[PDB]
Order: sequence, then C-alpha cells, then structure tokens
Amino acid sequence: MNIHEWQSKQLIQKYGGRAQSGEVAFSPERSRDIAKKLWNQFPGCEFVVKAQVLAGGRGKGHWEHGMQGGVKLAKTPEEVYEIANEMIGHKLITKQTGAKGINCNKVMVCGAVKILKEFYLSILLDRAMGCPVIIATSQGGMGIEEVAQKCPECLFKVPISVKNGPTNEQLVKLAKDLGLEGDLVQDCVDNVKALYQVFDKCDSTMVEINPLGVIETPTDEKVICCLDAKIAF
Amino acid sequence: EWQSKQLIQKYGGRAQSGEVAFSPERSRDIAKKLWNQFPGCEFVVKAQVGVKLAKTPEEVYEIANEMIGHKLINCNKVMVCGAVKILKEFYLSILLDRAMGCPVIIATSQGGMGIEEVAQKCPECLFKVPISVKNGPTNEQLVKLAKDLGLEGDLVQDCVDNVKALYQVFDKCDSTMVEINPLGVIETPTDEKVICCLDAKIAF
Ligand SMILES: Nc1ncnc2c1ncn2[C@@H]1O[C@H](COP(=O)(O)OP(=O)(O)O)[C@@H](O)[C@H]1O
Ligand SMILES: [Mg+2]
Ligand SMILES: [Mg+2]
Repeated sequence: MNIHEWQSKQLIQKYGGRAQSGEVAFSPERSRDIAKKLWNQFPGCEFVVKAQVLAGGRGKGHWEHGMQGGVKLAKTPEEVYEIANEMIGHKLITKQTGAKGINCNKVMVCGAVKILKEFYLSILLDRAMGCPVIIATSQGGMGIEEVAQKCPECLFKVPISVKNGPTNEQLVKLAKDLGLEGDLVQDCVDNVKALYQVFDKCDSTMVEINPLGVIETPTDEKVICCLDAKIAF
Repeated sequence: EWQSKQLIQKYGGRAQSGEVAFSPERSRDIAKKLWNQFPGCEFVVKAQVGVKLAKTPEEVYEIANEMIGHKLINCNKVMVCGAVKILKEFYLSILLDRAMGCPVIIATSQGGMGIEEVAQKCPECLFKVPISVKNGPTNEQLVKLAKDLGLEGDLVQDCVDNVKALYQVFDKCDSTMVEINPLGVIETPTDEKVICCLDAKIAF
C-alpha cells in the first residue's frame, strides 16, 4: 500500500528534500495545541488542516455532516479545532471514493503559506521500459490521470538510467522547461535529486508530488517545497 | 520573558515567545521542526539572562554553541524564534507614575533603543497617556494613541486590543512596570500585518 501524506513528506526530508510535513494529530485537541505553539513562533499566521486518508481529491471533497473540503484554511487555533473535530472520526467523500466514505482517524496541521506556482512531478517505474521515468507538467491542480487522457502532450517525460540515475542536464532542462528560473532551478534540482534518492534507496514504485510548488518563506524567500506527497510500495 | 510573553498571550495579546533551548543540540532541533511548518524560514537566536540571525538549523547550532556557557553574567539558555518580517518598531510601557499617582502609558515610534536615549534627543517622540485606574484606558485614548504612531486599517484596532491586554497584565499582576521593547508591526507568512510583542519585561 501507499503511506500517508505527512509520512511521505518526512521520508522525503530524511533524504534532504524540502516538504511541509507539518504535524499529525489524532485528536482535535492535539491539533489545536499544534497551531497554538506555532503561533508562538509566527503569531497571526493562518493554518491549514489536511485530513489524513489514503485517497485523492481531498480539497475537492466534502464531509457528510455539512463541511465542505478536505483541505481547509483556518485563522486561529480555535478554528483548527472546529475543522479537525469534523474530520477525525468521520468519513470523507472524494472522486476516488464515489460515496463509500473513507474513515479519517487523524489530520495534519501545517502553517498557511503563500503559493506562487504549482507543478506536478512524480518518479514512476515504467515497467514496460524497466526504468524510472520522471513525469511533470505546469498544471498542478488537475490530476495526473485526468491530464494524461485529455492532454498527454501537456506532460514532460524523462527516462532515467538505473546506473547514474538523474543526469544534471536532464534535471536542469526539466526545471527550465517548467518555467523555473534563478535560484529555484538548482533548488528544484536539489529536491528532485532528493526524490530519486528517496525513490531508489527505498525500493519505491512511485513518488508522486502533486503539487510541487514555489512557495514564499515567512521572510518571503522563494523555495521549492512539496505541498503533498504519495509513496507507493 | 517566557512568563510575561505568555501573560500577554494569556490575556489576549500577540507575543513571539519562540521556544527555549538549554543546549546547542536542542536549539538545532527547534529550528528543524519550524522547517516542517514553514520550510525555508530563517531563525533568530536570543541569549537569555546577544541576538544573531540564523539561516539554517546548523547556523542556529553554531550561534547557540557560541552563547550557551559563555559571556553576556553567564548565558546558559537560548530562545529560538522564527525569523518574522518586522515592518515597524514601537516602544510601549505601563507605569505607576508616582508623580501623578495614576497609571500612564508611554509610547514612541523609535523602538530600537532604550527609552532613556529617545527622550533626551527627541522629547516630541514620546506620547504620554494618563490612565484612570478605575475607568481604565478608554477606547478614545487608545485609538488616539494608535493614530499617533502611523497605523491604518485593521492595525488601528489591532493596536488597541494588544494595549488593553498589556494593562491587564499590569492591573491583574499589580506590577510596577510592563515594558514591551520592541512592539512590532509584523507580516505573517501569508503577508498579513499584525501587532506583536517581540520582547517583554515585567518588574516588581
Ligand atoms: N500549507 C498550505 N498553504 C496553503 N495552501 C495549501 C497548503 N497546503 C496545501 N495547499 C493547497 O491545498 C490544495 C489541496 O491540497 P492537497 O494536498 O493537494 O490535496 P488533494 O490533492 O488530495 O486535493 C493544494 O493543491 C494546494 O493548492
Ligand atoms: Mg495533492
Ligand atoms: Mg510574502
């Protein structure tokens, strides 16, 4: 099976990648404390509550009891408790679910960040070719399988040699084709190179980052960051 | 500070309490977790009873290793504060003015130095606001003080709210002084301007 979001981001960081793993919470009280302690470091910052359930379309979905969205903004730790209280212990309905619901027993609480660009990127083991291949496109919010059927020319594909792995020219070109420029290019290479170090050194089948974004830091420094992660085995 | 900075938060005020660390290793961890919540953020390391900017958890470790167990009374603990974008520096204090026998609120737009120096060279920079201990600070007075410092929009009301919470720490603690140097206008990670107490001192 695939591991949860915040678990994937953690492994990505364990190999030198920048990802917003936030902090998990198995209760709405715990989630409130997380946002509260974070206000000590960045007072006035908003928060984002992300249901931890193995299925896509969380931002699109909704909850039975009236709440809309699996990824919702929160202005205060109290709002974090509200949202979290409606998530933990309830069922979420997304596109991958139809209407059978998925039991949500935990959520992830991360700080609200300003996003400048959103990209798709994944490291897939092309079995037909027996080699890894890197997919990407400048259409973060859309979905990989949706874009593929309607626009496969929207995707950039880069087969990877199993020996040396990524080629610095391959990665530099991919970052350049995605519209990146300046320090974000090398930063994108560093993270993407870390994604392979996660893909290969962990015997993984897929490392999907949707969206891989250009975010601003609290001091407004642009840095590549994985705002979502799925790792299949 | 931790007690005070929490008291402001206890009574409904914004205060960057950061987090204390009793060793360079601990300091490096605090900065690491913050990169899970706001990746790429910088950090500020404060030596507790001086302040250097750090770009990475490893830099924080370096700076902490220079402080803990060294000069500037001995320093045996540091406070790791996320690097927040600070726009304006203000100074604000509440005092039992023995001369007038009533609480008074002093404030200036030069929050980068001791109040002693500002008065001498610039006496126009300070703003006295005598407060009736019973009637307390009146909304009219605090709004007048807010606009006296160059605040507009939600900040004007945002200032009034924090000033009130500070007087409660002064009233409900019977404290002789409540000093906020600096009181900053800060941008949140999403570029929202808010008032925040960046340093606190409570005496008796
Ligand atoms: N920390 C964050 N701050 C602001 N927006 C965020 C943050 N994390 C995620 N988002 C936004 O929320 C959207 C939905 O989250 P995501 O993890 O992609 O869920 P899903 O793709 O399953 O719907 C993302 O596409 C992104 O635009
Ligand atoms: Mg996603
Ligand atoms: Mg910004």
